[PDB]
Amino acid sequence: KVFGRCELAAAMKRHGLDNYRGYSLGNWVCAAKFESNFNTQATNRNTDGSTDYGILQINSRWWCNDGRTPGSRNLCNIPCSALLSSDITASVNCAKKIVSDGNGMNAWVAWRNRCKGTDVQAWIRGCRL
Ligand SMILES: CC(=O)N[C@@H]1[C@@H](O)[C@H](O[C@@H]2O[C@H](CO)[C@@H](O[C@@H]3O[C@H](CO)[C@@H](O)[C@H](O)[C@H]3NC(C)=O)[C@H](O)[C@H]2NC(C)=O)[C@@H](CO)O[C@H]1O
Ligand code: NA
Repeated sequence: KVFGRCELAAAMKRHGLDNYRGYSLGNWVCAAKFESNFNTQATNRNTDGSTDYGILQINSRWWCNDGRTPGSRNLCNIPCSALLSSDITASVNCAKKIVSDGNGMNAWVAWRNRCKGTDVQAWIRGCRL
């Protein structure tokens, strides 16, 4: 499913991402926009052999199990396919775990390079939130 900007903003807020670990909702919408283009089915292979899954491109080296990343952890205890559902619940629970692991949202390269320090509030503009 390709979310609309405000549809994803409302889903993320309902799942408690608004202000989680101090990151305002616009940060999460911006991160998803540039990580997956709001596409829950986005998958992207890394050169180290891990894969990024879902709307927030969660990596299989550390967070989910996809069975093809030798030496990988599954700290969110979840199949990576569960991060692709039209329901973003699982991706959000795992992102909460990720952002609390030590480097915050710098875990998302697109967030660090494209969202960090910018006017992320623009991303929730117009949403009936
Ligand atoms: C959204 C996503 O999946 N992003 C991936 C990143 O999570 C990943 O970065 C590496 O993540 C692990 C887990 O967060 C980092 O480990 C932690 O390191 C810090 C110190 O920097 C320490 O506090 C923690 O103890 C330690 N946790 C564990 C469980 O060991 C690791 O350092 C991150 N690497 C870098 C370069 O920042 C990267 C790389 O796999 O991929 C993203 O896609
Ligand atoms: Na794994």
